[PDB]
Amino acid sequence: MPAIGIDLGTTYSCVGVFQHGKVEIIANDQGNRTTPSYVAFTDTERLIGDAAKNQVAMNPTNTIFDAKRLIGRKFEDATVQSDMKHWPFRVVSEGGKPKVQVEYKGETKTFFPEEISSMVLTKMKEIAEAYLGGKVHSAVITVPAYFNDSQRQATKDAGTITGLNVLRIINEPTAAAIAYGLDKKGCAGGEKNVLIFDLGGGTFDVSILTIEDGIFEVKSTAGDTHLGGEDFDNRMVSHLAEEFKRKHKKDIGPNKRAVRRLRTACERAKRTLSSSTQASIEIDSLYEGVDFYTSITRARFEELNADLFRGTLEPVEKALRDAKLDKGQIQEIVLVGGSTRIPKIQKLLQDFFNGKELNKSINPDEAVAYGAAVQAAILI
Ligand SMILES: Nc1ncnc2c1ncn2[C@@H]1O[C@H](COP(=O)(O)OP(=O)(O)O)[C@@H](O)[C@H]1O
Ligand SMILES: [Mg+2]
Repeated sequence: MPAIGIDLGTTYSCVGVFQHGKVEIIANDQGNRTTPSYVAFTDTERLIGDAAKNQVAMNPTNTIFDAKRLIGRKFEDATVQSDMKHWPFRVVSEGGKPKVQVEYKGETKTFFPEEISSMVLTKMKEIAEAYLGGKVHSAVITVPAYFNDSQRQATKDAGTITGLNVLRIINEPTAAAIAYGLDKKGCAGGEKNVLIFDLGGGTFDVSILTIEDGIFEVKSTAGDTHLGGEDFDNRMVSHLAEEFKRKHKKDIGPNKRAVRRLRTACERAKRTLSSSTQASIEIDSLYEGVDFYTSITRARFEELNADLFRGTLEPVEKALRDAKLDKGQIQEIVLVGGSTRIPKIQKLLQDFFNGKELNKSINPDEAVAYGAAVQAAILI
């Protein structure tokens, strides 16, 4: 039985396995190679993953996400208190630790962040067991490079609750570097600087690593923990909500379900705009029985996000400054995260790096799990 690599992500999680010399990223039971890091509770059910994310429109107060923003933190931490103001679910304090509060089968229940993340890990373990047959024993789990020991330990605790032997907790950018074999490339010293540009659903991370004799050293990190694909979706939502109001004289703003359904449609369209120059929006009965069918272009999407896309270069500059490197001293640039599929992002980054080709042959939203799966097989 092989060990698995799990990317336990802020917005999505991904599981891979290394068998017969190669990594397979494992599809879940809806056929998807990534699974939303979502857990929903009702009077009769606990849903995890696609099932949870797909019903958030109908169940916003008891659908938990963003547990990674709480894990290993204290309730009174400024980051926790700030994030709470933007979540539809309730967070409370128990012994100084944050817990999410939900209604579940006739009772108010509270869960530690590591309990929620354990539910997600159990789903990833179950996906892997459906794929492999039998029971999974061991896993490498990834975390952001900036995670402190409390955050790492709480992630380990989620693994323990799930019943996994956590072989190692490794950093996300290191996992990405491992996926590209950057620790097995070259023999002479020098010119071993890699920049990992990781733009996901909720966070943006730039990391510079130097890799000598198979030893990864994190030289610098930069980014924005509140910049990701969800923010690009929201720019579309504002734009298209204005359009619906203009065309149909109805303001969907006060209706949570309508806004959520438009947001889902926008995320779908956004993904399409990474490979096509136009995308359709088709929402039956968006508001008061009125359908919203429309079209959006890649160009318009880029305009709606022009500042956010261009702004990703600032953390790159900062990471370079902190590492005491010039952009010309980066030997490899690696794209990680689903949002790095956006053509304009790729173009801005490649232009910043003076035309240098980017590493993107591994699906960017799978690269962390891929490297975790490689490392798990190595650790046996
Ligand atoms: N083809 C695509 N084009 C643009 N954005 C995408 C595409 N595929 C996925 N995304 C976005 O990637 C984000 C999720 O990033 P991912 O790296 O998979 O998860 P996480 O950030 O949780 O690690 C979401 O905002 C999603 O909409
Ligand atoms: Mg990620």
